[PDB]
Amino acid sequence: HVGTFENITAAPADPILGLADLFRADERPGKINLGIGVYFDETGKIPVLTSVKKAEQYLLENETTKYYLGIDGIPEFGRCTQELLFGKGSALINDKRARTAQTPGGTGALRVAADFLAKNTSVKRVWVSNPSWPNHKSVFNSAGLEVREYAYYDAENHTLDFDALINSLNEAQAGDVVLFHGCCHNPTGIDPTLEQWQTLAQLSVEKGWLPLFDFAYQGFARGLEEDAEGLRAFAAMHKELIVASSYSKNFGLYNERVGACTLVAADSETVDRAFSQMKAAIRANYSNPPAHGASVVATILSNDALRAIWEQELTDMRQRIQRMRQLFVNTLQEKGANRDFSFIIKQNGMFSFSGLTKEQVLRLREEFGVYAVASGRVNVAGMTPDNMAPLCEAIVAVL
Amino acid sequence: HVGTFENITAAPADPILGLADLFRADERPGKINLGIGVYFDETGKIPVLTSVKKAEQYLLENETTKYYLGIDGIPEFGRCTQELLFGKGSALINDKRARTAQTPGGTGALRVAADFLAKNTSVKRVWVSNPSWPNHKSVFNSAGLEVREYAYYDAENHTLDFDALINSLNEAQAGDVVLFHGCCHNPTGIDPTLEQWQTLAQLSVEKGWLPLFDFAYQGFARGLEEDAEGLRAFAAMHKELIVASSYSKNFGLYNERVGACTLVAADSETVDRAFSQMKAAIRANYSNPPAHGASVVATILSNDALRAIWEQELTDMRQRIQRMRQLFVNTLQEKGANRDFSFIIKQNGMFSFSGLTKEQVLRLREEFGVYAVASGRVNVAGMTPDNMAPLCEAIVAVL
Ligand SMILES: *Cc1c(COP(=O)(O)O)cnc(C)c1O
Ligand SMILES: *Cc1c(COP(=O)(O)O)cnc(C)c1O
Repeated sequence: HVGTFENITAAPADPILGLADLFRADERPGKINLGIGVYFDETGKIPVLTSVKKAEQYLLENETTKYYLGIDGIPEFGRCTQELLFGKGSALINDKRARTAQTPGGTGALRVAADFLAKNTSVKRVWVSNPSWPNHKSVFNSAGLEVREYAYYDAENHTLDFDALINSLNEAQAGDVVLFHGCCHNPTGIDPTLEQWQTLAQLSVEKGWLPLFDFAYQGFARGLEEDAEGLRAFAAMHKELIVASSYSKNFGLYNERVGACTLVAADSETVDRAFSQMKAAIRANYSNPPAHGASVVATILSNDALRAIWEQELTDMRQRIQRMRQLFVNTLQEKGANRDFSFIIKQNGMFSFSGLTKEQVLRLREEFGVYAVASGRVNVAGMTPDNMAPLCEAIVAVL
Repeated sequence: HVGTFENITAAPADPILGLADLFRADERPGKINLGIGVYFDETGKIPVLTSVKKAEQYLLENETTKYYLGIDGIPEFGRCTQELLFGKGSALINDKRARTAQTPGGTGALRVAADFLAKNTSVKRVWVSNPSWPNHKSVFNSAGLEVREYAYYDAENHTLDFDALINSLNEAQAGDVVLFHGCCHNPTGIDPTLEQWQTLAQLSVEKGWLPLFDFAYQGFARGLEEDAEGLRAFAAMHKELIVASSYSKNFGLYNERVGACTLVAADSETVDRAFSQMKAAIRANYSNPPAHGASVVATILSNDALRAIWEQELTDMRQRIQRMRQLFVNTLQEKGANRDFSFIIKQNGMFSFSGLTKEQVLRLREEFGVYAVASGRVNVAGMTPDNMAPLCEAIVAVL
């Protein structure tokens, strides 16, 4: 009998995680990693936060069981997540209109929402920005949903093309899902202004879209509360919305897989009915979520002293990135770039669209050992005072 | 516009996890939990193994980063898993015919296999024992696979109905998946003998089935090596197979979600091609797996001292369950049961199929505070010297 696996064709590499694999294999001592979106400190390490180490020490000495969590995970994790998203006294919370499931990462939260929608509703289509995180298409396609692209980035002026965005989204019908990044747009670093958010919120209700927010970077743009303003403007207006959030980056907890999928409906009875189906989709996927990372997050947010430490550590990460954006721009001019790179200062979060071509990015890797994503997305949080000079000399050499 | 969530139908409660919720809500003193398949110790607690605490201490002191694992997880975890399943000197390992992905629990391994098969092969149908773990059907159905049932249990003789099993698999075609429990069948506790496994292995290769093994209880029947004899009979004869394994129960690591999906193909080049697509299916689901639980397992399995502790702790658990089996039978007799429950002593693992009707299980819950799954499955590992007599009086009362 001819084997079931004989005719399988190999998958292409992941544009982000395959780049990381090349980086590990590169033998050259001076290689620079500006690929995957993780935070590096000044010394070029990816450290464990001090708030996290303290919480893990508490867990080690006080955990008495590894008994299964419920399908939706740790209750306090869910409540603390809703408060971070919608605010201490939100009406969504007091009206019991939101339910949260702890998930394995923000990716897990996106797939759970996708599965939930495809199996329980009439949704067929998800609208994603052009460009976006590459894995968005793969998540939604694997759940059986069609993916459509709306306009976003103006590459000539390095800005949000708000007119193009609104014209492209006039083709999105009622009952379609539209995906927004909450803040720190991946890959462009360009977010809407509050006014623009408010314009989209009203347009969204008028046209009957189902908004889905991907919130992987809360706290890296301006602050925990400030970064949620766009989401809260939507939440004041809509009867239904979905939030897939991640704690991978703002807690430095990447490999423990800590995220949430939050469901909002018109009233408490509807959201409970809908959440029963979300729990079924989870049970048929990974059954119930991993405890260690979520327990760390809930321990930190629940304890005023740890939370104080964590917010300061997050502030330090946000400010180190802003210092590198400035240093990057200044050093490019010193190293002989005659192009204006000022737009990089106006971008938020870890990433900037460098403007480099695929051929230039390929040269940076092969000839200079500098690793960026083929779209020209560069991880500013991968820049340090020590690698800035070689990094900028390499960029000027390929311009 | 009308709400997207309004036409949603509520999902029923999970037959196992809903029971556990009912048990938590019950305020009657003396209630007894014989539902979900976790190990309880002699005091009715669900403890953390000593080997696990020691391993977690080492991780706390020595971890310097939470940087993302690769899509397929910790490499040493995969190699140690293959040795456990196939034996230290297996030809499968020497010929590099197997690849292992670390997954979030045994459920996550099953789902990853289902998504991989549905998208990359012409597999359309999965055959599962009747009865089986109720979540099997949900997992494969979530990928759009048809699930059929084969005969398994002789409810009259409390034995494997091997003749009916053979006859009911007559219509399973070449390229169909046939699912086998590796040991400690859930829910019946009845496993094939070695000769029966050898007969099934021959039949499987003649009919061209793709075998898929669900190994959630390795070490709870007779021992770690003995419990894998049936898998290893299949492995000696098949070019291709899939193994979904769990460390939830044999490490008491339930809520850390530690499992593995192992792919076996004819040769190294084929399994690597196939495994590239299994990685693509993981990336579109939860991206990469949770580190803490698998790090514990890998640390214990890699260190001779910790491993000898763990193997003794697993022996202790296995032996406690076997003593409860014998105590359960003796105490039913002392409390006046006329039905013969001797078959309980012949069954393996945590569960016995008691033979109680749905009506009798409901009476036990409502009238006596005794919680079993509605199929009559009772968790013997939830019985203690302290709750044995009240439990047995309750059962006798409903017979
Ligand atoms: C990192 C990221 C994710 C995935 O988060 P994980 O917690 O690693 O699964 C999802 N969306 C965006 C935009 C991201 O940047
Ligand atoms: C417990 C169990 C599973 C699920 O294992 P997890 O690691 O908890 O996801 C799968 N199959 C069987 C037969 C089980 O008993």
